[PDB]
Amino acid sequence: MYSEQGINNTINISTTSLTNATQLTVIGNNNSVYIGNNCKIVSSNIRLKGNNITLFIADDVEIMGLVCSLHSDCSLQIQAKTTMGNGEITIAEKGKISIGKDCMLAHGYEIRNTDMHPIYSLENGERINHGKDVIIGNHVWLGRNVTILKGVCIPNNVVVGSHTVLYKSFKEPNCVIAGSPAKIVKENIVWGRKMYHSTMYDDPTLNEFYK
Amino acid sequence: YSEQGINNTINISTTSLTNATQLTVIGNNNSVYIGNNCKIVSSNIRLKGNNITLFIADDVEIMGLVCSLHSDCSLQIQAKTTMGNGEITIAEKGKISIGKDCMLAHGYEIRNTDMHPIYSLENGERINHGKDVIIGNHVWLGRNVTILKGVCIPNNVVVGSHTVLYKSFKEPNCVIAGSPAKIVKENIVWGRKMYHSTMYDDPTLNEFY
Amino acid sequence: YSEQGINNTINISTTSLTNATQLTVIGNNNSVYIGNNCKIVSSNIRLKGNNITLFIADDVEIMGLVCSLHSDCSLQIQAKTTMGNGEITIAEKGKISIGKDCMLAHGYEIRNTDMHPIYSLENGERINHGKDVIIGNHVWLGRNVTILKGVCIPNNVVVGSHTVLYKSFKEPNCVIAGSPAKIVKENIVWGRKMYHSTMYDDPTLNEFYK
Ligand SMILES: CC(=O)CSCCNC(=O)CCNC(=O)[C@H](O)C(C)(C)COP(=O)(O)OP(=O)(O)OC[C@H]1O[C@@H](n2cnc3c(N)ncnc32)[C@H](O)[C@@H]1OP(=O)(O)O
Ligand SMILES: CC(=O)CSCCNC(=O)CCNC(=O)[C@H](O)C(C)(C)COP(=O)(O)OP(=O)(O)OC[C@H]1O[C@@H](n2cnc3c(N)ncnc32)[C@H](O)[C@@H]1OP(=O)(O)O
Repeated sequence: MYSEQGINNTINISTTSLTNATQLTVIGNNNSVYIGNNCKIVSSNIRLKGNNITLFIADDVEIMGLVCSLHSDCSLQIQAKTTMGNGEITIAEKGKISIGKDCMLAHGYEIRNTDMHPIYSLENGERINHGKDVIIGNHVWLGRNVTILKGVCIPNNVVVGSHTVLYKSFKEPNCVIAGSPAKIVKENIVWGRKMYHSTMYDDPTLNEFYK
Repeated sequence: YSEQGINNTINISTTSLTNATQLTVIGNNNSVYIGNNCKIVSSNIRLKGNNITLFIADDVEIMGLVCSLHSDCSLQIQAKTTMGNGEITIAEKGKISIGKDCMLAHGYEIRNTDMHPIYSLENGERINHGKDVIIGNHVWLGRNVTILKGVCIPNNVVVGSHTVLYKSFKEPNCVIAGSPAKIVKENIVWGRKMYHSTMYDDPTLNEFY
Repeated sequence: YSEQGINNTINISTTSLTNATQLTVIGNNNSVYIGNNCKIVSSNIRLKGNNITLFIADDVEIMGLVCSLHSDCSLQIQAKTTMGNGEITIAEKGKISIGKDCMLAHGYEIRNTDMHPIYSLENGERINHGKDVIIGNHVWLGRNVTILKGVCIPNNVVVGSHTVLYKSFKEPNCVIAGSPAKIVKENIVWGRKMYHSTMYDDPTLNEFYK
């Protein structure tokens, strides 16, 4: 459920979705929220402060303790079957963040498309750190306390090591990324949710990654 | 504290304090042991499964620990150890042991497991099995230190603020820091009290020299 | 506030807000000054000992600071500096200073002390004595930055998110980030307002270029 103030906000949250202990605050005009079926979005605080903002959460998404701040003309899209523990998402500068299907974001994530303040080059006075969209691909696992900064695109089927800060995009899927700066530390892997399988062949969710 | 199951044994001696702490035990044939003169406050401790062993020796002070133990796991914290806020997770039937007279600053994360599997595409095998963590006697973890699976810390070691350990170390009496974690100083001993000018003023340090 | 001891002085301007902030001073000869138009809110500030100094100039905004000062220590924060949630600890009779118009994001941990001694086996002597921290003018600390003892930060520097500083830098007008912390960008100046087109549009930045 939610607290909505302004003109022509559209909030459509499926009746099959649970929103226990969550604060959804929409302050402004022409904002739109869609939450799909069989979601569990609990103990969160989602704030849309501005105009023309979009939040889209697909089916079967489970979120616990997300603190999310969206400003005018920004967009957050989270695709189906993604799960997220406690963390923070911040979108400004009329930008966007997208998180793919069947991602797994462990406690302590911080994801942002913006530094929130300008840096200028002394060579010409011009701003050099404009906001840039973040794209997290399908089936990405962010370990604990991962930080994803502006402009970063993460390929499909990637694991990001605990405590890693990503400043730059990667192109290689099926790898583990860790260190500073962040780099590929292992290639040719696939991760899964349940650790009771002899091999990957026992997890029917993984077939697409190896077939 | 909250118990659902049979043949669970819980001995929390008095002389020891558990103010504002939640203990939940779901399962059977589990054992919780907290020694004398311990301080276990504002913590949330969960045991779920069977034949789990939680052992906290005498003279232990823990404030704000979140601890999760799964079936057939064991956590052992030896005497004199002090701990601030942090997290310990044990799974995959493994164990974590923390030696005597350790000093763990706020922010610690200790676990023997990733909680999820990573397989090789090359042979389909899981490659990140859980492994025991052994933290030696008289270890100081600075703020926000992360100790991951399979790591063994020698006796009398300082780990620098915000360091993450992925690998074991063999050298005692050292300071460890950086990324990757590295020995950055050798032949030291730490103590708890700044007012002790020299290691000779601190009777607790006799054994390390 | 709560104050115990003799010759303790506490001057908090009438024009400053201290909502939800607890201030505790225990000892003798301690001095607290908070200047005009400050907002020092939801903070926990403790002075315990003798001859301690807390100086916070005009137009400083602080939210969620946990600050601990021991005997003969001093903390000085100059005008127009803003600080989110964080921790500052000063012991061993040392000093921390934060210059004018700094911007510290939530999560800072700043200390001049390790709080616990490390001794050399060779001679039994303590070898991690506390050292003073100096953060220059117009320093921006990104989220969750840690500044350890002895560190001096030059004027007009940005420190990147989750960076740990364990040693001093001398280059101004740069961005420092990574582990180990290093200069990753030179010849810059940061400002507060994303709405501005260029550095020239922000009159507070005039003193840093030309
Ligand atoms: C209950 C409690 O446990 C409360 S205590 C928590 C509050 N205190 C802390 O977390 C302690 C903060 N201090 C530190 O982490 C210190 O680095 C510790 C671990 C205490 C060690 O201090 P010291 O023995 O004084 O050595 P320190 O100068 O820090 O570093 C030794 C070398 O290791 C380097 N180093 C330190 N941190 C580094 C890093 N992060 N990356 C790379 N190098 C690093 C230093 O630059 C130095 O190099 P050199 O001088 O030999 O060329
Ligand atoms: C203070 C307040 O009141 C509120 S602020 C709190 C919210 N905002 C934040 O925490 C800011 C988050 N942003 C950052 O940390 C950014 O990195 C900052 C520090 C702002 C810098 O932004 P920019 O000037 O755009 O730097 P950027 O180009 O991304 O720097 C990348 C360069 O420096 C490297 N780099 C950046 N961070 C790095 C890192 N951690 N490790 C290694 N390299 C790093 C990049 O790989 C790249 O190198 P190259 O391309 O020159 O070879």
